[PDB]
Amino acid sequence: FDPAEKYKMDHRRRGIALIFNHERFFWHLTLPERRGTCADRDNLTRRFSDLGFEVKCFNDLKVEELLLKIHEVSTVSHADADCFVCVFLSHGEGNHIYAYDAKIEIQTLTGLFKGDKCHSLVGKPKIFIIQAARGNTNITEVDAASVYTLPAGADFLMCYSVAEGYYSHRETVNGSWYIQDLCEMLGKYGSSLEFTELLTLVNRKVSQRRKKQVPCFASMLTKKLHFFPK
Amino acid sequence: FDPAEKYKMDHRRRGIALIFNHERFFWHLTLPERRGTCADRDNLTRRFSDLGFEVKCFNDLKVEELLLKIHEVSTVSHADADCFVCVFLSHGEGNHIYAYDAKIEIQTLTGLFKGDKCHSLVGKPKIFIIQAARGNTNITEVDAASVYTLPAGADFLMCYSVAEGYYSHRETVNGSWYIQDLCEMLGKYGSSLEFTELLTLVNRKVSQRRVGKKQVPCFASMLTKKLHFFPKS
Repeated sequence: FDPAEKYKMDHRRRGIALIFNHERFFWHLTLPERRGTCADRDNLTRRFSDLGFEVKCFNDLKVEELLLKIHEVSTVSHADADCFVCVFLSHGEGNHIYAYDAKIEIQTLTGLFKGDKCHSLVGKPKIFIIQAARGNTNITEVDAASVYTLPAGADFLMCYSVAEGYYSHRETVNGSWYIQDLCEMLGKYGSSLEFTELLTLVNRKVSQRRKKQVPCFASMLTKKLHFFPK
Repeated sequence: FDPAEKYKMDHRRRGIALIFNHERFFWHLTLPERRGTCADRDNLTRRFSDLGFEVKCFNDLKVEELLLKIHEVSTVSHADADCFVCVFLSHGEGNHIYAYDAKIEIQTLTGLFKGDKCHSLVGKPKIFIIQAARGNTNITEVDAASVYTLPAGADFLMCYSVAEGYYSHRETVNGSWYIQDLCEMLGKYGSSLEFTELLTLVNRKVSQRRVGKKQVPCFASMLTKKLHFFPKS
């Protein structure tokens, strides 16, 4: 037994980074447009590519398209990948996020990646980053925390933009406070720091911008996680 | 801005470690006793004293008694302490935990320590540790997970014995797997390693015991600096 063990991160590829960007919604869903969410999308895809990830963005899928896509990635072989990143940029409530047209419960999504129905990912980090609250040239919009900040399973790392009782801020040009600080830290420390250290650094950054916003992460990781180049 | 900034842990005292131990309950509650919770209580209490905490254990308090104690603490000054620690060992459902006689919402207890109601702690780590799940020689009991693993506010670290979809194990003589292991890591590394680093080691040790269903622990961190318990001695 060794206190400094790391996840094996020397497979051939680093892995897929899925990004579900949601800016607009069915009309009858009566949800606000999330202006500035593109800032985030592109930001993250820059930051994640730099780390070696194959980034795949999807904007405004309806539930069925979204379900089809995430099942399509959960059945390919992740045998020669390091880990798996998945990102949601939407509105949400309780334990649902919104596609363009309806809500899906998060656990049906993350569930596709437990050891059960994805053997190639066992023993590997699975990172879910949720930027999802409840609403509602550069302006600062404020949504209320609403998505319950909970986990998902062995070797998962749930990353929440804002916890219960706080508020998530989003600038209409620059993007979400939390995605900005996350990307800025990935910019500087992605390649050196242990991923959760980095996440505590984002905790300090966001909570220091002047209704506080205070992020949160839930870790069920069994090892230290670095993204050393390659 | 420093990436290796730590919490200031050089105060006069390390702080207080509350422990609420619940072994039995009022009988019109129809809850199993928690045989073994005593080793848990006693194990935690050795280790947290070794780290310099003033441990304070209470057994089987009632809702009214429990609220008293805990307000009592939230109000005494903490300006000369590093951090605060709370442990709950008991039964729980949802975002509720059980005293002797009735459940309590977990957030009236934690929210008692948010900046606005306890400024002596603002800026300092607040750690809550929760062994709580739903209950049915050295027999080994198996509870289903029930308490919502969710955080509180700034500078809080929430620690859960078990996360949704898994089961908490308790050995009648030995104690809870979760505590058993956490105490072992605190033993070997508590004074060296960073606490979340140590927490993730327990995640590994725990998710690797068998006997036919898994236990997987969970911590939710809203800490903003690194957290160490370097010896003061």
